[PDB]
Amino acid sequence: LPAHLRLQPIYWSRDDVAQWLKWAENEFSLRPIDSNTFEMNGKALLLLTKEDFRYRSPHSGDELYELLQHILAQPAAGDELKINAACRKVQHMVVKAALLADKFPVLHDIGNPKAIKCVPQADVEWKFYDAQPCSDKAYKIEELFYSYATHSDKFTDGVCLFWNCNVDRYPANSIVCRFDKSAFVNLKQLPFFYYSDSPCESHYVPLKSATCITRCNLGGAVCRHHANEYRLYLDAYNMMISAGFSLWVYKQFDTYNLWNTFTR
Ligand SMILES: Nc1ncnc2c1ncn2[C@@H]1O[C@H](CSCC[C@H](N)C(=O)O)[C@@H](O)[C@H]1O
Ligand SMILES: [Zn+2]
Repeated sequence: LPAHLRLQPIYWSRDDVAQWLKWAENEFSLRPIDSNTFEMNGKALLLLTKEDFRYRSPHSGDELYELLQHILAQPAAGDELKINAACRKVQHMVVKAALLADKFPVLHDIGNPKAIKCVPQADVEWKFYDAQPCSDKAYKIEELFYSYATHSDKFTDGVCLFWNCNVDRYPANSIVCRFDKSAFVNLKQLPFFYYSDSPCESHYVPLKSATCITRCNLGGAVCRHHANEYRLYLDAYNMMISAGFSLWVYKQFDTYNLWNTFTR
């Protein structure tokens, strides 16, 4: 029932595992066990044997192991509303970062039928294209079905955005999100990062992470504000990846360009 427990268990934190024990206690009327009977994250939980479960909880371990196997076999539903919002959070993060890092003068938003910019504050010429534009936004959307075989020498200025616009093959100058390899040969996988240029504020478990690209992490002392925002962003990102989306980017994408935005 708890939101994190709808992620695949490989994404569960140590705290998530504890909430899982409490949920299972109530759902199955099990003997209450101490909250750190399984003091590990989900990745670790998945490495335990059924015998390890029984030793760890003589009264409920076998049940807990079998519950985990059922969760692994029939993954949780997942809420479309929350997953949508998570995907939009990531879209804004990634496209904002790309525009700041590489200063593209034009963005070709291919498969956007509503003519909405995911980074409306960016200094860039935003152009929209779609095979079936919404009739109430078609006046500013180019009606176009993208195929690499037909369009690979077009849209060569700036960057192209294909946010869940599944085409035969993406051009080299692209930012892509795709739901579940030859389509991606011109691109590389985009690893997780968090970038923020919002002001630091100090008033948490300290956040240690090389992927928190903030002014306060230049010296490894992330402020409370960016610690909180990083963890919220990571939760959204996990929701997206656990649901089956994958991110791809032009091969020159470099997070050091983001560190450099801090003058440093
Ligand atoms: N080959 C193609 N060329 C242009 N648009 C395409 C396309 N294949 C699918 N589409 C369009 O891509 C959209 C996918 S759904 C909307 C995706 C949008 N980028 C978003 O993030 O909300 C639809 O509007 C559909 O008409
Ligand atoms: Zn900060």
